[PDB]
Amino acid sequence: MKYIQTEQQIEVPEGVTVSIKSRIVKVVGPRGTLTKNLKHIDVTFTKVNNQLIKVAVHNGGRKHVAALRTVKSLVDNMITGVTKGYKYKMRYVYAHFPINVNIVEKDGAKFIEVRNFLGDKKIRNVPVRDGVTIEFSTNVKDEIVLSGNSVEDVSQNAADLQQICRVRNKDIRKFLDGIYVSHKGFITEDL
Amino acid sequence: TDSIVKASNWRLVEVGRVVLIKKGQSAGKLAAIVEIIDQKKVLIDGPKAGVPRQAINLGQVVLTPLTFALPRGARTATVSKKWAAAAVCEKWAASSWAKKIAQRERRAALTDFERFQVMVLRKQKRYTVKKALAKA
Amino acid sequence: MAHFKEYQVIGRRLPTESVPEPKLFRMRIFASNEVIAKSRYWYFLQKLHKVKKASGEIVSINQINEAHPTKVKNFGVWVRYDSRSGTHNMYKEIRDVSRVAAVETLYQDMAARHRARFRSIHILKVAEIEKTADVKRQYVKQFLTKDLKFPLPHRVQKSTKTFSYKRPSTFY
Amino acid sequence: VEPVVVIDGKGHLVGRLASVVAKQLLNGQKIVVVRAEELNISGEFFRNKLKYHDFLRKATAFNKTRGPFHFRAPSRIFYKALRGMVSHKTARGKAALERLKVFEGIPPPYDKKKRVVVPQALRVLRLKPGRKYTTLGKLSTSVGWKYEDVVAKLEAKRKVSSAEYYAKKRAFTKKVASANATAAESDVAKQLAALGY
Amino acid sequence: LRSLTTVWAEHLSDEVKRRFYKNWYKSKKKAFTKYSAKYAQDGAGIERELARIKKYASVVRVLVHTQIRKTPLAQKKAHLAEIQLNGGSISEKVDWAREHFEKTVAVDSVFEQNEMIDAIAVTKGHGFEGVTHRWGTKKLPRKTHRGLRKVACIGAWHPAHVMWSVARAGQRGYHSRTSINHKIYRVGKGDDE
RNA sequence: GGCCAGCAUCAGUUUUGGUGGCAGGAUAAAUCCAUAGGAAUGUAGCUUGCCUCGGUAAGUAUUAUAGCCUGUG
RNA sequence: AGAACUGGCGAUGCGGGAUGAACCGAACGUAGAGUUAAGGUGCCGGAAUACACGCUCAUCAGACACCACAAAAGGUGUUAG
RNA sequence: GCAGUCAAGCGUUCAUAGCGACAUUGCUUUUUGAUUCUUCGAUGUCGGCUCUUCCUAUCAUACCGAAGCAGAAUUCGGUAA
RNA sequence: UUUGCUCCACACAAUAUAGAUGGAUACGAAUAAGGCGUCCUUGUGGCGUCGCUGAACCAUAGCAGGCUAGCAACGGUGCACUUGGCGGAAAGGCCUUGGGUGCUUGCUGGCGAAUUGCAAUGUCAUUUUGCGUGGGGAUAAAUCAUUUGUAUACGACUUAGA
Ligand SMILES: [Mg+2]
Ligand SMILES: [Mg+2]
Ligand SMILES: [Mg+2]
Ligand SMILES: [Mg+2]
Ligand SMILES: [Mg+2]
Ligand SMILES: [Mg+2]
Ligand SMILES: [Mg+2]
Ligand SMILES: [Mg+2]
Ligand SMILES: [Mg+2]
Ligand SMILES: [Mg+2]
Ligand SMILES: [Mg+2]
Ligand SMILES: [Mg+2]
Ligand SMILES: [Mg+2]
Ligand SMILES: [Mg+2]
Ligand SMILES: [Mg+2]
Ligand SMILES: [Mg+2]
Ligand SMILES: [Mg+2]
Ligand SMILES: [Mg+2]
Ligand SMILES: [Mg+2]
Ligand SMILES: [Mg+2]
Ligand SMILES: [Mg+2]
Ligand SMILES: [Mg+2]
Ligand SMILES: [Mg+2]
Ligand SMILES: [Mg+2]
Ligand SMILES: [Mg+2]
Ligand SMILES: [Mg+2]
Ligand SMILES: [Mg+2]
Ligand SMILES: [Mg+2]
Ligand SMILES: [Mg+2]
Ligand SMILES: [Mg+2]
Ligand SMILES: [Mg+2]
Ligand SMILES: [Mg+2]
Ligand SMILES: [Mg+2]
Ligand SMILES: [Mg+2]
Ligand SMILES: [Mg+2]
Ligand SMILES: [Mg+2]
Ligand SMILES: [Mg+2]
Ligand SMILES: [Mg+2]
Ligand SMILES: [Mg+2]
Ligand SMILES: [Mg+2]
Ligand SMILES: [Mg+2]
Ligand SMILES: [Mg+2]
Ligand SMILES: [Mg+2]
Ligand SMILES: [Mg+2]
Ligand SMILES: [Mg+2]
Ligand SMILES: [Mg+2]
Ligand SMILES: [Mg+2]
Ligand SMILES: [Mg+2]
Ligand SMILES: [Mg+2]
Repeated sequence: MKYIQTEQQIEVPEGVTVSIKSRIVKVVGPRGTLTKNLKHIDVTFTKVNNQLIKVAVHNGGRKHVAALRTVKSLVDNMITGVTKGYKYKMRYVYAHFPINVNIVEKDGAKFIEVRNFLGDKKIRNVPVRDGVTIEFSTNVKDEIVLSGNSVEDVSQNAADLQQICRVRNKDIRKFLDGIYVSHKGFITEDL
Repeated sequence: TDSIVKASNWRLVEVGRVVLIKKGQSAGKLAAIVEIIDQKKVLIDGPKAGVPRQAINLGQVVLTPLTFALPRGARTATVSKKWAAAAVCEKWAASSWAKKIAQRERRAALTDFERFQVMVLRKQKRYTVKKALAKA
Repeated sequence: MAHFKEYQVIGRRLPTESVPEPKLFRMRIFASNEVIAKSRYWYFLQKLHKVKKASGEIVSINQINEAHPTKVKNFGVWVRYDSRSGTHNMYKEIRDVSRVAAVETLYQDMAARHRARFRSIHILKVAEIEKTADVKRQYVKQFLTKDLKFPLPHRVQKSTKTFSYKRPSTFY
Repeated sequence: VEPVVVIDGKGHLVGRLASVVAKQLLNGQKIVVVRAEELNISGEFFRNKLKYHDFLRKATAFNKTRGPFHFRAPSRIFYKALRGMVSHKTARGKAALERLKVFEGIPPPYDKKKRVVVPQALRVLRLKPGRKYTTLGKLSTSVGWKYEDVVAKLEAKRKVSSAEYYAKKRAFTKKVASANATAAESDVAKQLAALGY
Repeated sequence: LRSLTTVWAEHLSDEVKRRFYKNWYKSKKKAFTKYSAKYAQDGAGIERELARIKKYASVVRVLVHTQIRKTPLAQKKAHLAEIQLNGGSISEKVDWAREHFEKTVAVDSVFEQNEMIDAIAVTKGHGFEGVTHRWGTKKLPRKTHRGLRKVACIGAWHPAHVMWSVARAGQRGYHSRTSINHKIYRVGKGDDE
């Protein structure tokens, strides 16, 4: 029934300075900076003060309005990603063959290199994305940890690795083997 | 490092926004948006210009950056009082828009002779400017 | 069916020697002319009374102009309509400036949303909604909210020549 | 209006650009169309991708030579949309087509010549904002067109030169304005005002 | 891709010049005689052609020809042909080729031992051929009237046309082939028992 | 006066404009004026609570430092 | 495949339905000017890329009677009840 | 001939893993019928041989989801000619 | 083979024309955003301003535009020369230098125009070609036949021959 105006709020912290022309969004804070392109969406941004930004949609459909929030969402995560940052943890899972994970580099690469998945003589590889950084955890067994400013770039790099160890030709309820995302969070602690 | 969010600052449909009617008996006249009917229709009134109080489709009007104090749903007299009060007419008068419309109306009303003398003048201007444009 | 007028029609059953002065009934009838509106009158009457045009007479037909033609009003609207499968009662609310305007959009809205052609619709009641917050359907409440304003973003000028030399601007 | 009309294709709708081009031709108006690779088609990329493959499968069974021909290049796609709007087997038909010329990118003469637009085919004016659409270049490159990268390359290089040309012109028209301003307030200037100039 | 110049050596072996003719013996052999002039003037107009190549030119090929007289063949009339040049940089490429005008290039400078090369050549000819050997069609049975190196059904009724796919008697041989992966077991050397 | 035209005044047919006088109707309905009554998507003022010396908010408050609605004439 | 009443085709062109015996419109001497029917008016192609309100986005959308087919049953797609 | 909808049952238990009564909606035109429109001043029958191409309602091969999938084997489904 | 070819020049002659009749007047990019001006900290920056159509801009007066004088300017423009430079996407065009020369309706003058008879496109474009003249430049080949066999039904292919 075309909603005459619906808007959202994008809160801004004491560290960052988001800036937006056309619909190119630059969020810059303590942890670096990310930018993201919203042209595909038709919303209108409005500064109200260095801690508040409104985003709104005039005379819109359900599908339009529905994309309003996901823009508030997307831009939010740039702000938190540049303040706290993101840290996805995955823990290996195997009932006999010790999944063996390593980091390698051909032509200035950084690749997540997986060996012995269910024993596979095959050597699995997953590129490390730029933005994302990866510590094999001391003190926690078979834990891999991916971390960066972009939720979408760490989550995806996580999901690349988890998937590359899918199981074919077995009852995948009994063959639960894999590398699985085991915790999603922030980098800066206490929060 | 402040923040810098663009703007995109539209003219708005609102009580007391003046619009230039673009087709119809009225057309070329200004008038005021009184009440507001739906997303596509508004109630207008332009006493100072002759245009009858009426409903009209926004599509037939063009919004202008001009605005004044108008009680929502205020009747024709009230409309006229406020308007003259706000001096909207000479405001619009002084705008480029209106000065532009005025220009093409004059151009359009020229005698063949007047036209001929417009040329003699351009030749004349053209002479001393093309000169200017060559001494610095 | 067209652009409407609203008529009072008054018909009354040809008198009989034993019953002169029959009862006199009125209907407000929306139609684009009186030939139609009289026809509609007889339609509905034969749906209520023992009569047919044949045995009745019209006494008067009068057009009823909007009381306050340049005042904006929230209308409640009451329609019985026929669908492909069965028939249905319905309540719509229309905001415009005359009952005649409103009946014109209703008829469209019914055609558009429900594929109801004119034959298949009965207007049961059209009445002005006095106190707001008796306005029910939201697509109307939206337009009753204090100091209301809105932009018309993405402007489109109708070009009058086939070629333009600019490259346009949907600014506004 | 003019001996030749060069149309910058960028931001136009194939079938609407086609439709107006056809008529102009049939009325004697020579047309050249540029940047056909920046042309649009309503509808998501994929759709028109399938639409194209539909066209792909039709051929003369006994001899795929005599059968329908599948031109991949953006201009050639365009011609199809256009040619189909011309009784191209009349002589009158061939006649008109010949006043037409379509081009991916903007090659010499035309770059220095001015190009126009056709508002009633201009996507940004026609399509409901929100709807999905397609660029010719991506479509064509997806069905065999071999030359997207080169055109993009040559153009970026063209666009460099032209952006000089403009800055240079913009520079000159600042002076011209400056010259004009000193002539403001002259008798002759107030007079021309008085007559609408 | 389009060719935008050809710059030529000054002196041209008769062997190539022969390729530019259908009737050597009768002919006044005037080929390239004006072109060779372009060198006389300091260099002037050949430089700018080389120059031209360098400024533009996305690829560069060299025109080489064979020394058919060093070959038992009767055929006398050499084979001229363009070879793309893949070492570094456009500029160095035309520098290289300018250096090798008239100068002579060796096989061992293009192929090494055990290298995989491909061979591009026109197949041996056989002229008009029955459907049976041209397409490897089954022989028809012995009992058959009017011959049996044929194809019984040249097509179904509709589409009412013989089709491009079915086998027919035609030329066989004298075809171009690019066939690949031929390993070099010897790179021979003429001055060598 | 042979051929073919141009314009003027007319006639038949027709098409397309400008403009004048009238008749209906709720003797249009409205706007407008006057007058009575009213309300809120509540104007002034007043209260109260924060709030960078007032601006906001939420309360009263029916014309005040905006106005509107309804009937009657 | 077989009856009833009418209107038709057959015996009949002309405009429309791309096409077509029977549908729509309209029935024919030779012509001029006007107006229309059925049907149309982005381009093919004469004729508004007219006006107005909605609805609909389909990784096999839909697109005008006769007519050149689709059903039960489903959808937390969207719309109004 | 092939494919559905409802779900009483079947399947230790458990409607729908895999099946599915009573009903009921369809599709297909390699069944056979019904018709008799075209060919009776003639359109060469059955089958095989040969050879091409097309359809998909997929037997195999590629990649997938599901299982009353532990493994092996198999079954159901998808993208697929 | 009867002085043939080519480029520039003008001349006559033909032959045409899918349709001259002031000017195809060059950023790019975005459209829920931009152009321009200005400023600065040169940025997704500040400030001003514009759109709402090319209905514009430029050009436009003179026998289809004749013959002439002068002034004020030092500008504009046509032309052929000349300087330095840019353009390969189909560059085959663009820009800059310097003297020469024409015109200038920037302003002010002297003459001319009729009878083409009250309209009759009233002829001002550009295509290709042919033939002499003389201003530069240039002096081949292919085919048949003969011959090879890396080819071939015939043609064709591929060799060879002062
Ligand atoms: Mg499985
Ligand atoms: Mg298994
Ligand atoms: Mg009433
Ligand atoms: Mg060259
Ligand atoms: Mg043999
Ligand atoms: Mg064989
Ligand atoms: Mg063999
Ligand atoms: Mg065979
Ligand atoms: Mg026999
Ligand atoms: Mg005559
Ligand atoms: Mg008359
Ligand atoms: Mg009148
Ligand atoms: Mg007020
Ligand atoms: Mg009938
Ligand atoms: Mg008969
Ligand atoms: Mg008939
Ligand atoms: Mg017809
Ligand atoms: Mg049809
Ligand atoms: Mg057509
Ligand atoms: Mg037309
Ligand atoms: Mg029907
Ligand atoms: Mg249904
Ligand atoms: Mg539904
Ligand atoms: Mg049951
Ligand atoms: Mg169970
Ligand atoms: Mg049970
Ligand atoms: Mg069944
Ligand atoms: Mg069967
Ligand atoms: Mg039969
Ligand atoms: Mg027979
Ligand atoms: Mg026969
Ligand atoms: Mg026969
Ligand atoms: Mg036969
Ligand atoms: Mg097929
Ligand atoms: Mg299938
Ligand atoms: Mg179980
Ligand atoms: Mg699947
Ligand atoms: Mg196949
Ligand atoms: Mg296929
Ligand atoms: Mg012609
Ligand atoms: Mg601005
Ligand atoms: Mg600027
Ligand atoms: Mg700025
Ligand atoms: Mg301009
Ligand atoms: Mg002169
Ligand atoms: Mg004079
Ligand atoms: Mg060209
Ligand atoms: Mg000569
Ligand atoms: Mg032999």
